[PDB]
Amino acid sequence: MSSIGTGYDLSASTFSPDGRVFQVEYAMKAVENSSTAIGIRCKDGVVFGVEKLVLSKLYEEGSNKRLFNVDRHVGMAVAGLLADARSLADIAREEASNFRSNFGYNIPLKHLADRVAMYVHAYTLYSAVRPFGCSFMLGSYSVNDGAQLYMIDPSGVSYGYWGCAIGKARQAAKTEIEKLQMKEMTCRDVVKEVAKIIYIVHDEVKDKAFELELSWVGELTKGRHEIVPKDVREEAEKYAKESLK
Amino acid sequence: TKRFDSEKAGDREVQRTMLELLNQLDGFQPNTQVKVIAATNRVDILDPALLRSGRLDRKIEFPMPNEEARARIM
Amino acid sequence: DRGVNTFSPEGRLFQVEYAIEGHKLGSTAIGIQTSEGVCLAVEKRITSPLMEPSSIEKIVEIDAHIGCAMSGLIADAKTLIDKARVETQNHWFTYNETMTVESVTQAVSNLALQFGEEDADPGAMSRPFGVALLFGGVDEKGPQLFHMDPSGTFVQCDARAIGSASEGAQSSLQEVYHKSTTLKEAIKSSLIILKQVMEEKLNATNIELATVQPGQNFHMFTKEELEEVIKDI
Amino acid sequence: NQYDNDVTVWSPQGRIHQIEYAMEAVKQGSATVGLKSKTHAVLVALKRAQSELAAHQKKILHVDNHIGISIAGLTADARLLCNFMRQECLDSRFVFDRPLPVSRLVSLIGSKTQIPTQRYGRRPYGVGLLIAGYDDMGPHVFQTCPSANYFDCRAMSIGARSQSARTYLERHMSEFMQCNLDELVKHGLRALRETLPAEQDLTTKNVSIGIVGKDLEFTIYDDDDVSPFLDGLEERPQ
Amino acid sequence: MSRRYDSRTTIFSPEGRLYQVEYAMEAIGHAGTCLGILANDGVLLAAERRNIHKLLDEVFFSEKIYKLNEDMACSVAGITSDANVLTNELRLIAQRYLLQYQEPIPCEQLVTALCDIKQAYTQFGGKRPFGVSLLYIGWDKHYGFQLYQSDPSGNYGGWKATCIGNNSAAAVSMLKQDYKEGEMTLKSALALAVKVLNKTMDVSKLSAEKVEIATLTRENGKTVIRVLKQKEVEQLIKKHEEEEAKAER
Amino acid sequence: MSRGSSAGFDRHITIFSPEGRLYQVEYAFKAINQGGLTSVAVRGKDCAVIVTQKKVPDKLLDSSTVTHLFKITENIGCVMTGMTADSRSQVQRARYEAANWKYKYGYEIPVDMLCKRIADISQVYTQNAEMRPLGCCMILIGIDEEQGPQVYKCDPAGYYCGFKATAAGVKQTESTSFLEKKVKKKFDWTFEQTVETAITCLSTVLSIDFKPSEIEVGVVTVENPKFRILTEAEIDAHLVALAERD
Amino acid sequence: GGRRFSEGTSADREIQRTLMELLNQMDGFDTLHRVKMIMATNRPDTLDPAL
Amino acid sequence: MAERGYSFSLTTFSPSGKLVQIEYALAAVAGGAPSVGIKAANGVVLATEKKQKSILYDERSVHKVEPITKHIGLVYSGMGPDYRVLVHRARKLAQQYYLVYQEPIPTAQLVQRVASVMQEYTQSGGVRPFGVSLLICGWNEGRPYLFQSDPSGAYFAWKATAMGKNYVNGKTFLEKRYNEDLELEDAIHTAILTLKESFEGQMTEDNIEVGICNEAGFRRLTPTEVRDYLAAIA
Amino acid sequence: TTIAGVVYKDGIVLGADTRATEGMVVADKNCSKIHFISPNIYCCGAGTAADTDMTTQLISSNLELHSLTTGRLPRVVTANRMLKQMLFRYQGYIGAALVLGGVDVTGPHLYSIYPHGSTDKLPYVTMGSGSLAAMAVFEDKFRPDMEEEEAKKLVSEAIAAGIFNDLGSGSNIDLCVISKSKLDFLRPYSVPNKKGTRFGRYRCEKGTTAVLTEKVTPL
Amino acid sequence: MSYDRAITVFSPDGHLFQVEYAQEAVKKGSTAVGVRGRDIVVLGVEKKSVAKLQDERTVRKICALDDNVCMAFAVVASVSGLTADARIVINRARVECQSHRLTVGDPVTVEYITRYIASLKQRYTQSNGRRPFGISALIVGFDFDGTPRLYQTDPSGTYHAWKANAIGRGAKSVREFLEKNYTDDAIETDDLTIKLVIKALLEVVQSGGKNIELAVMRRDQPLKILSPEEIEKYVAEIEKEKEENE
Repeated sequence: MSSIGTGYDLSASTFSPDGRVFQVEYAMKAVENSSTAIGIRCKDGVVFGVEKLVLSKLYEEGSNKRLFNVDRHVGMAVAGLLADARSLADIAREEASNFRSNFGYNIPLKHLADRVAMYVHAYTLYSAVRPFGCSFMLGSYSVNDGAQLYMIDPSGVSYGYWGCAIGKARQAAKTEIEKLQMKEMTCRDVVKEVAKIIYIVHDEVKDKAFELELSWVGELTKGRHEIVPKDVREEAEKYAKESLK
Repeated sequence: TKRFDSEKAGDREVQRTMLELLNQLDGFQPNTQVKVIAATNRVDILDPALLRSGRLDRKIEFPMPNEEARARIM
Repeated sequence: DRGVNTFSPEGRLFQVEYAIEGHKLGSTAIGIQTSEGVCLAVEKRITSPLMEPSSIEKIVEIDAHIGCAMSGLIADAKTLIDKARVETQNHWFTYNETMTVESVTQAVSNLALQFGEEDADPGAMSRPFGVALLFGGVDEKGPQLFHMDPSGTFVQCDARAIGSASEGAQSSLQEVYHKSTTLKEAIKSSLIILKQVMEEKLNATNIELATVQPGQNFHMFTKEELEEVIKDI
Repeated sequence: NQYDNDVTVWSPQGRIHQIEYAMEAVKQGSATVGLKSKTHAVLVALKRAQSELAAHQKKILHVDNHIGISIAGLTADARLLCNFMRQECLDSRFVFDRPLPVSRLVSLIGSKTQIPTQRYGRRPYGVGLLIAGYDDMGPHVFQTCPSANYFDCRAMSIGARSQSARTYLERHMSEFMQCNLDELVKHGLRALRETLPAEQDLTTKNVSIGIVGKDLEFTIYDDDDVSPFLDGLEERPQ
Repeated sequence: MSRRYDSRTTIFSPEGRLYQVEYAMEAIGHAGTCLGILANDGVLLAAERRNIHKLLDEVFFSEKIYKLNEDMACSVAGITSDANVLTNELRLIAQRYLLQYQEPIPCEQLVTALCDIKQAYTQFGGKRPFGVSLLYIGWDKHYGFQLYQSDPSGNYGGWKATCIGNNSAAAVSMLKQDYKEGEMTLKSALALAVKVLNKTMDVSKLSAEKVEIATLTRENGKTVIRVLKQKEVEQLIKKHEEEEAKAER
Repeated sequence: MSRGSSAGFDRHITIFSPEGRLYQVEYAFKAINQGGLTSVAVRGKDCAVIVTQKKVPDKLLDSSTVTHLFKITENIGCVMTGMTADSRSQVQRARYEAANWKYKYGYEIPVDMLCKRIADISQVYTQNAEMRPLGCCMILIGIDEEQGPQVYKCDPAGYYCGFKATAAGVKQTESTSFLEKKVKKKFDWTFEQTVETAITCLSTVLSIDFKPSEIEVGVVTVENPKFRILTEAEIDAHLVALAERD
Repeated sequence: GGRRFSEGTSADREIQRTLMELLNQMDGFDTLHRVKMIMATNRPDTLDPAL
Repeated sequence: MAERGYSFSLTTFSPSGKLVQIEYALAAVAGGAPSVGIKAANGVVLATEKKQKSILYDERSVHKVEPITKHIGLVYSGMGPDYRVLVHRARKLAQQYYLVYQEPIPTAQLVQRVASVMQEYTQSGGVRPFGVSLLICGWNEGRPYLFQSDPSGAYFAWKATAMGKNYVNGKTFLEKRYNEDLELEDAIHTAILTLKESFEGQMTEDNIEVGICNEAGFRRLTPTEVRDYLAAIA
Repeated sequence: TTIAGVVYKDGIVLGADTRATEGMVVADKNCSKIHFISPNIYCCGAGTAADTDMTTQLISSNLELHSLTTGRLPRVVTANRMLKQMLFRYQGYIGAALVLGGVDVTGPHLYSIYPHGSTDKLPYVTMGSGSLAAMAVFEDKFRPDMEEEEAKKLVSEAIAAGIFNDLGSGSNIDLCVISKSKLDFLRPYSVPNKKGTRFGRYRCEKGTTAVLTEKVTPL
Repeated sequence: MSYDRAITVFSPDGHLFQVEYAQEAVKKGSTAVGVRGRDIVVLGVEKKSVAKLQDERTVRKICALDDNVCMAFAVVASVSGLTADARIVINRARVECQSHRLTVGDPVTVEYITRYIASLKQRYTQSNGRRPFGISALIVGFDFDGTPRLYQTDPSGTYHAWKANAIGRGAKSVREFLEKNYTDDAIETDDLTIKLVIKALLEVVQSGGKNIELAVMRRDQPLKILSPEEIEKYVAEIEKEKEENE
């Protein structure tokens, strides 16, 4: 089963009489271990809220960051193992960069998501390599394709979501989204909401301690994936803290 | 662990006990009077007949201690 | 089953721990850096007089002013030495002067650990070599003795021993051999230490000595020279 | 166990034990401390050798005219990775001709290290690297794991019994930021000594320093100017 | 995963044999009689035709007699499957040699090119060795008439008379008993070969459906490779059969 | 040994069993059932139809870009049943090949050329012991030029074959046998008629009973050169007629 | 619900006697009437081929 | 998209001296559809069962009976997917030959080519052999021809052969019913009878496919023509 | 050199050609068929340089075969155009082949003329070989641009006969190839315009002008 | 290639398995003796297993790598000739000898071939999915000097020159009898060197001239492989000399 020397977790070419693939499933349990990364689609952009894990006492900003820029206007928030996430960042950024060069217009998220998923999926099929141990979101704003949110898991699926969570708290965190009307809503108000969801979900045993990182890609940034200002972070932090009490 | 089709043997002292254990969890006799705190190292080894959501209701995973948790243990 | 590639809870690889043991199996070689030059001594340890003692070699030339004594599996080392010969003259084409002890040793050591038993290229190792090499010469910089390990850890030495007596001999060298001991005395120090691992007494057909001294190229000592150090041990 | 037969072997938790077990190899390595100010990036390292009657070969490696590394772990593997980095740094100097970013270089190591850990029938590399580099955005001192994740720290210690040294790093964490070159090196020595027992206090011989910064390029002091930093002794601060 | 499945049959054994070659060696023995005898004006091969039905097309010259070149011919003991890929490859090699040298290829030169390939499979790769052992017959300028045998790793031996297949020990001993190193002519040489095949084989009168015999004869300075037809074979059967009849008396 | 070849390798990697056909290959057909999707496809003379769940599970999942009807290319479209990961992977590979064919070869792509091309590829995947026999099944619609509207389905095993009627999914056997009774008591296929047959089979078998927002129907019509989803308007008009049917 | 067995422990042996008895009682020469017998299983695959 | 492949020993010899995989592949073809090939010596006739056990299959262009080229065809028994790649591959060899010579590939030549493929699948590891037995037909160079290639990579010559279920009985019924120096008409009649002796029972013209091969070419007849034949046979 | 035309009519496609196949302006052979029959569905006329045209038709025929069998659609002339354009590019625009591909799809019969250019050329009715414009020019002239099938078949045969008369390169029989997508009627003698004079009288000789000193059969 | 499965992996015993498995396979049998003379070097193998019906002219167990380099081989089992295994080493060595003579105008020395054997064994070790040959070769030849040499290699790839050595069926036993026979006269007289090879082979098992094949090389002249008829005359004369000394 999990303790074995042939097939099961060694392979992923294996099937059980149920049909399952255990290795691809073990990769899914790996994304679960670290804290939540949420990314919410607005009709005007994407706002992310990520727990940025504080693994030491001698931190500087951007240390073990999970916010990546795939393209100029795509942000990528990862959850689960960061080792696998760095290799995934290089592959996604590379597919986007060449796209911009050739097509000369802003990469459609629907296209980018299909290509990275195929890559994850090529590894899950194979028993020759293991598959990535993280799950990620790509989120973007353009006026050539609209605001899009996509999610790619360790299996190799790409489907669009209008508000998603990956990481430990995601079953709880997702529920809070159904409460919110977020499909139509400014990116300014949604930052306040991603921050308050994270503060309440966190507990001292999903991970020791975190640093709040929120990111913009919307009408406010003018279609640029950038990190939120010091001002923005703090008011959204404040509202999270006041709601927490 | 019931995945049986075992055309040759397969023990089945163990089969009888696996089925009897379900029966006692079922509401022929109460299950609001008997609670089961179950500890098993893996759920991979275990079969879904046992796990369900009306044999074992909560599924609580235990990750290995965090950094703060080990200082508390000490 | 478990693989061999895996790290153990000790915090070391299995293949590599075996390779160090391979170094321990063979014959002992002593390489002493003196500031008058660098001498390399190795035991022949012949068991038959029908052999021709010249052609039992375990000192082979990396360069024309660097000599190398090698220990553990004699065969496994030879490949590393073959690749070394091509680099030293190659170095002459590019730089327009001869290779140093330091440059050659770091380049062979990169190859020493590369191992991936399955799903690794056939132009790359499946297992590491169990050889320890002692590169001893005097070059543009001066007398240098560098030691190379099968773990691919290179370090500069003045007196190093490798082979069956490797830990024992190395301790014993640190004691007699210092930089207040001359080159001929280094040759006497090596001969005494050599005997426990040897099956017989020291002779001029049971040692092979070669010294590379300043201002001179590599010289393989002749029967007369071997015999003068045999007289006084 | 059989969560670590190959580096594709998952545990039910969802962790590869071989990559973790590769970190235990870094602990076998020699103690190295990485510190930064606002003008210098300083690397303080422990050199060990088998002959102490001979000069100890450096544990500080050359990567760029403003990048130097200190290794903790596997010696062959650290050198093996070093060559990929060296090729890229020197290439970056030809093409881009900036003083290359520590954050940029480090991610490329993350793609290569991932290859064997992703691949069956192979071993991870069990070496932890502390890189000092100075670009035009000031110093950065980065830690790279046996995995592929990086930390941008102000101070870090990976190596043998690194906890003892961190106790010092935690205590003067504020101080690092203000320093000049001299001050960075004295703190790293006071940290470095702690890893080792109470009754062992360093010598210049087994200390190599790689100094990087705004006022300087790349200079490695093996005993050259090591003696004044060592002075002003402090012996194992608890 | 992958090594565990690999039974390590590619490993050397302490004794100094390869497990695979030894298991292939048995595959040759199950299978039918293939014998070659040397004679002094030509050389002949006799192989067991194992395709007997009353509805046979005969789309090939034979399914065991293969003409590899326009100066070589061979017979088979082993598995028909291995024999088919192999037989084609034997043709490109025989034919290229014929282009360069322009003289008939030695029987020894022909076994060696293949040998590398056989050896390659066994030692490494985890690839099966070919299940057939081939008796090549030919005439080459240098030695005159020759017969060569190849084995499952390409181990070669020059033989005046040899036999592999079913009741290999019985056929080779018997043939050793009457004939020792090239004491007979081409005429008599066909009569011994059919006689041996007769005893070894379950049908003890044979027909031309049971045996197929091929001759390679040097005529007017040039090697002629001919598979003899059923008609010629019956004549050879009656000659041995009659010789057996006298023996009893 | 009984209960799978665990002392043997035959479900561990691809190699023939002592019983003939592989455990692993048979097992792949079991992965389809996991998806939760059941597709019913009915062949007509007006359109070749696919009826599949539009069904969404939350407010958080799109339905403006999540569909299991896929436009491989304009004339030919398909539905994937089973594992979602494998589903996308074949669709993209199919899309690229479809453009490449049209560009080089210049021939318009019928139902057969996509179906057969994928099927041969999915044979290679079954044949290699690195790759796994597919987790999805592809049911294609598209207009054959000689035949008319055609419905083909290719196996994760690597076999392609034509169908007048087919079904794939959780209830593969139950739906095909149900649809068999409908063929036997034959319907002269109009536009409305092929669509009606497909929905009644699926509604009876799942026993949910669908409404128009819960299904999405895919047609490739003889006057539409492109693949189009009929959506709710046409479905409701048929839907009521289904209750009045029998 | 039994299987072929016949390399098993004493536990696989007792199951068969009972499994034999059920067969004859249903259809053998003995059979039910108005009265109905209901079985409950988890797998129909654990069952004897004859059953 | 990162793999080297695996090649491992389950494809090397067992101690018995026979190959573990070949026996299993022969078992796959025995489980298949029965298929007879008869060389008339007036044309080659090949018959197979059209059915796949549900007759909700369109098959007016999808057939078990496929022409490779102008007058050479393959009929198979055994595995459907494995056959599909072999049909496609066989064509590709035929056209390659067609470019150089101008004549379509002989049945004698074609089998060796196909045989190499069957061989790779057995001998290398991490693959498994094809489980399809092939009846290869042609009429070329003044004689009609029938070849057999079994799954291992052997090719055998027969003038009347039977396959699949009750391959043994078909060969004996062929021996008995069909005699030598009879015509083409007689050949066509005997094949449908061998299929009756090889899985018995009910036949429709959508349960059988019959294809006739001449130098005019191989063609699989239309559903109607096959229907007339049925009535003749018992 | 060669004079080939194929036509789109109100029926199917009629190809007309003179016999002779020439290596330049001189005849290599005065026998065989210039318009070639391939598979049952595809007929191709050939024109310009001989060496480039025969081989192009042959190579595309394999490719087209693979595509026909798998797809199970009948061959499309637009499809045929793309394959010749891609193949001829691969070669690097070496030699001169004006090629006339003509096949019947399930829709109308479709005819295309591909010159050696590697163009995507759609005609209306075309004639090839020689000069592309010069042959094409005739179609505008005699065809009213659609007339009944029988009238059109006499018309092509008459126009092609005029090019044979005007240009003596074409010689021997004029062949008409009536091409459907399974029916290939190869009518050798649509019109014979010219033929030789009988080679009745010898130029033979007895040995006394050249003799033989051997008659043997080697072994 | 795809095969990278382990056949050799390093031991804590400080050895390579294959090499040791090979070394015992030369302990257990296939007597090959070589002596080095003063004009001529002669190597001999005993066994081609001439059972009085086999050919003797065309069989080679001593193969000429070059015209001044020759090797005689051994390693045996139940699969008795490992001629195949040798045949690879023989072909690669043959090209390499010739190749060395094109580049470097000195005639190739035995010392070059011996390093080349040490690297072939090793290279097979380092490459994934590959295994060392079992052979041990007695490399005979002539240098630039024209000096006769006899060198011996082991299955690991370590070489030594030796005046006279015997391997097979007790390497040390055959060599210690042969040690008395190696005298100053024996090495000087060429004819006595031919007898020395034959005289050693006879110790293990006596008689047979067909079983014994030996090849002789004189100066840089081509290899001459002696007729068995020459051997039979020689064994008869050797047997009487044994009675004379003793």
